[PDB]
Amino acid sequence: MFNRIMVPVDGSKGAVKALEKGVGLQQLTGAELYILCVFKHHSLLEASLSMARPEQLDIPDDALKDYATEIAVQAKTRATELGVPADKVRAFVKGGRPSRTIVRFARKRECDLVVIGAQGTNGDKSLLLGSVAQRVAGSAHCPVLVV
Amino acid sequence: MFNRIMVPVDGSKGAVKALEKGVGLQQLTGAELYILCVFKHHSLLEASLSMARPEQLDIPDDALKDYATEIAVQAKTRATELGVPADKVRAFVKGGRPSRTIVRFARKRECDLVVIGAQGTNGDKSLLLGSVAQRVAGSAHCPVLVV
Ligand SMILES: Nc1ncnc2c1ncn2[C@@H]1O[C@H](COP(=O)(O)OP(=O)(O)OP(=O)(O)O)[C@@H](O)[C@H]1O
Ligand SMILES: Nc1ncnc2c1ncn2[C@@H]1O[C@H](COP(=O)(O)OP(=O)(O)OP(=O)(O)O)[C@@H](O)[C@H]1O
Ligand SMILES: [Mg+2]
Ligand SMILES: [Mg+2]
Repeated sequence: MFNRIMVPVDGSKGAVKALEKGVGLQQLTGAELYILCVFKHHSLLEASLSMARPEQLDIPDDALKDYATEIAVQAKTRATELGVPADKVRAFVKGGRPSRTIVRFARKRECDLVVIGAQGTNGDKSLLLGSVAQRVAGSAHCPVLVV
Repeated sequence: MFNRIMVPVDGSKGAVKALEKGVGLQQLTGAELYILCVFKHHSLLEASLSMARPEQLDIPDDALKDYATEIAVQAKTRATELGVPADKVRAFVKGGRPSRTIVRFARKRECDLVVIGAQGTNGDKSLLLGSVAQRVAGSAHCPVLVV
């Protein structure tokens, strides 16, 4: 019933648990699995700042992209090791606002399911939905499996 | 991968779409399907009030329960229409706070999936995640498919 399953991943343990359920559903349906990691742009952060960040807090401009890439590749590799055929899994890295970017990606690529962690890099003992999960679950055009 | 799927229903169009996806997954897995409609009982509706509700709005608990029962029974009927074996689908009606009652029921009954509408009786064109959906997705012990 699901032909193209999207798993947004952020390098968190919550996202890995989401990926694992995505893999289970992939095996049940034979769907394509699309993995996406969104990274924040330098501009989007400092655009909404009153004063500039000190140059002591500087990072390479492509360092966030490289990190997102490693995360997406970890996820792809894990998915294939867990039994998803390599030709069914595709990994992507996109710059931008996570919730916005995830929902746009899901619509553009005609994904019929998004599988997302309940919590992410800011996870805790709380049973509150992470901000990205909350926004994606609300705004996605397709069903959203919160894991 | 899902042996016991729960669909909380509230009589909304959003809940109907949730049921339809729950049935789809039931047919794929041969899972048991547990349908639950929660009614807010009289003490709960009157719990945090600065003034009593007027007579015409004071609907007694037996009538609130009867409405929930009708909804749950219709959902079971509709599930069977769409392919689910009668013996695999059970309807439940419970009094209490919906979010908390749904989460507790999933845990007690050992459900491994909850399928819930993104929106409910207050649903509209907007992309706001429903309050019950938000709370269930955050607090459920198992994955929550928000449709
Ligand atoms: N940048 C991102 N790229 C891809 N997926 C993401 C990204 N951020 C979050 N997610 C997805 O959303 C899930 C929930 O993460 P979310 O960011 O909502 O929670 P959190 O970080 O713990 O809380 P908050 O961000 O509100 O402090 C993650 O497990 C992941 O699946
Ligand atoms: N009393 C209930 N019993 C069982 N399931 C419910 C109940 N209320 C809501 N649900 C489930 O939650 C889904 C989302 O409904 P929710 O009440 O969260 O949104 P809403 O009514 O549109 O918005 P809000 O109530 O936040 O203004 C419904 O489609 C249904 O599956
Ligand atoms: Mg986060
Ligand atoms: Mg509601």
